[PDB]
Amino acid sequence: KTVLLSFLEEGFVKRLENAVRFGSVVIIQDGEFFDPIISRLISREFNHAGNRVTVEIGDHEVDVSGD
Amino acid sequence: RSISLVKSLTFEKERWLNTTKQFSKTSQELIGNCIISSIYETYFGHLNERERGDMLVILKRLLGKFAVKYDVNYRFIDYLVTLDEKMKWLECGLDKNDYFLENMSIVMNSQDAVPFLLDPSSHMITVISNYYGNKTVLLSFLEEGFVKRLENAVRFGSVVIIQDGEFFDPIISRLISREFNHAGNRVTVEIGDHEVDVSGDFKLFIHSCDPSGDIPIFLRSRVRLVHFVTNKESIETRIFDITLTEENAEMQRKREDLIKLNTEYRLKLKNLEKRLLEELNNSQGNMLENDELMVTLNNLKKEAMNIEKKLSESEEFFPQFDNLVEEYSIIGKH
Amino acid sequence: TRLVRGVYTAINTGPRQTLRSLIRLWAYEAWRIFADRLVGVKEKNSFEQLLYETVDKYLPLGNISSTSLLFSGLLSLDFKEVNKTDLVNFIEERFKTFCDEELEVPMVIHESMVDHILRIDRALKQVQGHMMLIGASRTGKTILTRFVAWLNGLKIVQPKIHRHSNLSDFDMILKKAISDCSLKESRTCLIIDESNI
Amino acid sequence: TICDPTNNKSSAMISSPALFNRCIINWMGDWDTKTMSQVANNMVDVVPMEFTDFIVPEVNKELVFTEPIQTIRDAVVNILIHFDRNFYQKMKVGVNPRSPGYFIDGLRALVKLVTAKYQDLQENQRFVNVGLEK
Amino acid sequence: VLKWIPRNLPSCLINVESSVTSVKLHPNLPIVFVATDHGKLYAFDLFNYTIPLASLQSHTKAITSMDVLFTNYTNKKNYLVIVTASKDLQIHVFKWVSEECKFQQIRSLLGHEHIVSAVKIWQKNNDVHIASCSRDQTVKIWDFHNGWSLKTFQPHSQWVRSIDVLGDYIISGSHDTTLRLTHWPSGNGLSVGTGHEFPIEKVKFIHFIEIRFRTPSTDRYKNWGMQYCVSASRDRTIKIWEIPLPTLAPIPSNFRCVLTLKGHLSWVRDISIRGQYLFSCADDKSVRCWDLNTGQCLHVWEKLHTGFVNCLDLDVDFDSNVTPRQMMVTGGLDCKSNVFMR
Amino acid sequence: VLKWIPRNLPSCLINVESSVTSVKLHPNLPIVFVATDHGKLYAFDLFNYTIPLASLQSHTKAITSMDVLFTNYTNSSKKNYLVIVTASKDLQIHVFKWVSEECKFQQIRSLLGHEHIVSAVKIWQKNNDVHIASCSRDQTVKIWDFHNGWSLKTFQPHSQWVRSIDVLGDYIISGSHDTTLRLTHWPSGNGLSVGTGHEFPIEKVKFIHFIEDEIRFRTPSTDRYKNWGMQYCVSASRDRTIKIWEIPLPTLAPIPNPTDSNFRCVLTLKGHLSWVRDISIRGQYLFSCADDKSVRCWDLNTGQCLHVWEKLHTGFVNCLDLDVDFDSNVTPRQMMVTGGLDCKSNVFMR
Ligand SMILES: Nc1ncnc2c1ncn2[C@@H]1O[C@H](COP(=O)(O)OP(=O)(O)O)[C@@H](O)[C@H]1O
Repeated sequence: KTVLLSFLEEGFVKRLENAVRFGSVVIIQDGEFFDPIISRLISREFNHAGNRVTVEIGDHEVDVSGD
Repeated sequence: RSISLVKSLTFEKERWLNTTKQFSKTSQELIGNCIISSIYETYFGHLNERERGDMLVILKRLLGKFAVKYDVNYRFIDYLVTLDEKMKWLECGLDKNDYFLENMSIVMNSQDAVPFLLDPSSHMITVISNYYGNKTVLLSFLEEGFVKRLENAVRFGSVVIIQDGEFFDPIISRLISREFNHAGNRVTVEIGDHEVDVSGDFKLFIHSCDPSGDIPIFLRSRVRLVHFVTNKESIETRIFDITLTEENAEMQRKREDLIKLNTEYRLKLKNLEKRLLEELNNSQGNMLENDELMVTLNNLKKEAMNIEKKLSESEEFFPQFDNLVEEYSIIGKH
Repeated sequence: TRLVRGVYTAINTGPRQTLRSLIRLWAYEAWRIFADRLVGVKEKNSFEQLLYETVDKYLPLGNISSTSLLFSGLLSLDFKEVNKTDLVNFIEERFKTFCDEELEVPMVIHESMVDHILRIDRALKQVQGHMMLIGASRTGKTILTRFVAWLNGLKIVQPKIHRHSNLSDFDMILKKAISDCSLKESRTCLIIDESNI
Repeated sequence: TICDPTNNKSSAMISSPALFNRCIINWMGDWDTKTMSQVANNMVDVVPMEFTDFIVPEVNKELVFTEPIQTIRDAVVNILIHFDRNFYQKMKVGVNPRSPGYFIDGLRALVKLVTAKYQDLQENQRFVNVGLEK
Repeated sequence: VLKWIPRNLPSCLINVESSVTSVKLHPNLPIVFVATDHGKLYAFDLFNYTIPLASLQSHTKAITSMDVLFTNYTNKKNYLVIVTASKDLQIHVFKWVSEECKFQQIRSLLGHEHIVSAVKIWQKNNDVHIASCSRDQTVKIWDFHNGWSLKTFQPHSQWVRSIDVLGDYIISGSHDTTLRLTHWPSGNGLSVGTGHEFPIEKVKFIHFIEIRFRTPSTDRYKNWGMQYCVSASRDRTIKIWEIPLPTLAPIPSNFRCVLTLKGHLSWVRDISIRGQYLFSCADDKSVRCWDLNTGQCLHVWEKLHTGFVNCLDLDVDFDSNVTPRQMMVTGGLDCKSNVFMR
Repeated sequence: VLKWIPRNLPSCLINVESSVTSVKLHPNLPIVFVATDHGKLYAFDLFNYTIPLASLQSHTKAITSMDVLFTNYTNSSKKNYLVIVTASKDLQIHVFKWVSEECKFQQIRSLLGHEHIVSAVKIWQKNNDVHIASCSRDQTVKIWDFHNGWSLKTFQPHSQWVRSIDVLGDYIISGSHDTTLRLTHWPSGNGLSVGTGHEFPIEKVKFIHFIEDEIRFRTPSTDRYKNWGMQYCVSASRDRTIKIWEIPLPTLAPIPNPTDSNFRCVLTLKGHLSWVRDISIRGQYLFSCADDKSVRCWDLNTGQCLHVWEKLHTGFVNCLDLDVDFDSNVTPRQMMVTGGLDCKSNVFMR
């Protein structure tokens, strides 16, 4: 359940969204090319929407599984 | 310990021996009793007492011709109806008449067919509502908003009674025939103009208070029509109850209390005997080896003695009520 | 003129014929044309006796009773006699599939249903074939019709006629069915029950 | 589909030449004795009925709608068919089509009831035996 | 395939509520049927064997024996018939419906006046028969389809403990030390024999197969169809007998012991022959295998049960409709059924 | 090797407890996997078949389809293993490992997400990626990731519910309860073309894979089709008919072609007496079976029957399996397995 992404490849956003939604352990390679599009994960600024916890990434809101 | 317990249980030994000796007759008469009961449920819903007697004579003649034994002392109520059902039904407001009790058991044991109840007095609406207590919906074929409320009742599983059944609307046909789509892990029914989930706890009753009405063929051939109408003995019982409550209320209260308490005592004693036999069955060893079982059976026998003593003592007063009842048979007859 | 056309169709889509099989086919079509309308048992017996007498008079064969002539196109490619056991087994399997896919009905299979299903199939393989089923309630009319229509790939249309409705709704339903039959090439079996009049 | 051919609307539907001269009239009628016999033989096939002694009853051929009676099931089927016929005859439903609804429902109810009561019989006998042995 | 001996340890252990009184192996599927001493019958799948596939309370007293036959109709679908005889003086006949994992009762056979001790079922053409014997000393034959008796006879003064069926003949082993061959469709006794010291627990035909005791030594026995049988009793001894040839009902003439097998410490409870080997068990908590050609014990399963072993099951090797699978089953007092696979 | 036709009789008869819903041959070992109507999966040895090698009650309703794949990870330092995928009427798909050293079904995981019975499931492997696709009575086609165990793609190709899917490269061709096939590009989920011409619901549809050899319908006709990777497909229906279709070529995600959006039926096969239940192509031969107790061997060059196994089963024939002759990782063995309604399967060998 370990996913290897990169800031230097295409399809990054969707695969990270799925990993967030299902709770996999993600490693993003080539960290020197950090993309601020995932800023809300680094700062962990989540919306505690009642019984759920969500994060705004890319252009929409994605459920955080918590694992 | 062992000798005392076996001496106490000798009564149950005798009863058990008699039961197993009667096993042969009991097995011989089973098929005939089942035939009689099934026919009685299927055909006798809309017949009067005389017609039921005639049909039972005919059926017994057929059983005789084709060499099928049956209980010559067969009674529908005694064969199918138990104490718990009787007590609960009477508590719900059912009349004490045998005819009403038979109709109640037939309509309550309609597991597959939608029951159609004919009650000119609408008594059975009250009885059913008391039986289910709550979550009971009263619709009508003669009012607006019927379809939506029935849809919701289906979806959530309430017990629905539709009044004025003579105005049956075929828009609910798929419920009467119970033609459901078993959609994988769900069961749905097409009603009105769309598909509605069946919760599975939903139950439907149709009621009419217009005798000699008009039930169309489609509904008539697919429902278990049961008549709930008064007879001689119901009228006489009600007349006597009015006479007694007007003349002498204390005997009324004593009579009702004695009857109720004796019936409860009988139920308790029956269940206690059942518990005794079950406990002796699952001993996991010899009775001497299991001291807890010995103590349990002794305690059960003590409870049985207490219950039977209470019933026997309470019964001693009833002939007074028998004479008091005989006092007013003139009013009954007239 | 119906009998003529029937015989034609049976010969045209059938296997190689023998005189015996040809005559048996003629008797089968005679049953379908003339005898299906008879009500009592005595009339059916008289018709069977009449078939025997006519054959002896003009066509001098085995048993040609109503249940001895089971011609079908369900079990094969041509239209020919079939074994009772094979047809019963095939109908049972297809009926289980029909229950699974369309509607669960725990109905028992017997010989009369097989005769009736065969004649309904015969009727629904005709050009402009229409039939009117008369018999007691809960004898399997509607469900058997639906099953046959499912076997032949027809869309089943049952008008939702109910209380507080009138000729406007019935006209709309008929118009929709007509439009679908014509413009969408939708093969349709339209079931009209007497309670809907 | 017509259920009551004697009703006014059904009589109009049948006698009207617009429908009469085009449709194939298929007289379903009602179930005969052979169909009832076959249906009953299917229904009671799974009921554990053969658990007692049975003596072949001496009856006339006109009273038997099945093969010659050998088993209890044959007698039960014949009894049920005879009772349905007598019910319709004595209730005097005229010449109406004999709906088989009652027969079917009675068959299902009999299957269920016999199953349940035979189970109760066997369990009670087993418990009595165990008690006496103990 | 036949030259196969089970390993020392069972592949599968099955626990039941109480003592196992009889076990039979489903003739075509990996299913084992277990009849216990409380009147119940279980069906277990050998690959899912913890919770039974089916659990039936059929009788009210202990089951004493059972037999299984898979029908071979020449026209009508085939199915498995299970016949269960108990101390209730009743023989219940069931159909196994693999599609619902249930025991569908077909009927019951009545008529014996005491505990039924053995049953046997066989088929001729499309006719199926059920034979049995009980403590009332009577041996009775029922027609499966009809549901009532066909024939009755009494072969012994003492009551018959076990029977076997081949062709149209039955050897019945008595509660006495004697055994008797009778002609099935007439009741005419044909041969008698003794040699045991105590009541006979088992007796069965030895069928000819393509071995010392499984081929006819003369054309007379080839025409008759059988020459040898085997029995065992409470004298701890297994005895293999030659069957005398009658006046070819046949008219009578004693059984001749041709080989005696010993080794058990207690009563012999089961006999089963697979190819070249005789498998048996005793009331000494052991199973054992003798060679049928030389009459020596080849292998011993000690302490297979903590109680006594009541029954064995091995496949028939003398029937074209039976696959001789390499699987053997044992069951005994201690509420255990041991299944040896491969 | 590819010229082999089975003998007129089975090499062995394998008995099971109830109706056989599907069969699959183990791609390397002489083992056959059989799934039945009660939710049970079985593994049998083909030389000692009298006792099952193993069995497992995984689902609770009938298994509707089974597919199997033997992995081939590219030097990923992982042990390769047979993955057995089954789908049932329980609205579930179960994914198992075959543990050959123990001869058992080891469950890997389960996939959820359908609202009705699953009518087909397929598994295929790319460079170092394994995918599981399914279609079900809810009218949707869903593709899950094998390793991750959750849905990758969803799309709805038909207005009626989908009965059979086959996958080739990045395309899915789906037959439905409707009479029309549809070809869709699965990565983007954009429908490309439809094939009309059947009268009754579709039972099977399969791509026709090119063979490096010449065969009438297993070779491209143009450079465009050769480069595309597909020229023809085959489908079978309940109208007693098997049709060989010529696939239209979209503009190369692929763009639907405004003027070539329809399939062209190039050949029709008739001769079965009932519903056609399975089809399989080996070499130049098309093997199929029907609900008429029979199997047929067709010559793909002329569209005729070459051989017929009549009364092979006492009931309907439900499933066929042959090996893959268009994959370098699969040996085209002289093996066939048929399984059917009569609680039997027949295995033809050598
Ligand atoms: N052959 C049969 N076996 C068992 N039940 C039947 C049979 N035919 C009809 N029924 C009963 O009748 C009903 C189905 O017939 P249906 O088509 O509804 O008749 P109709 O709609 O013409 O009144 C069901 O309730 C079914 O139980």
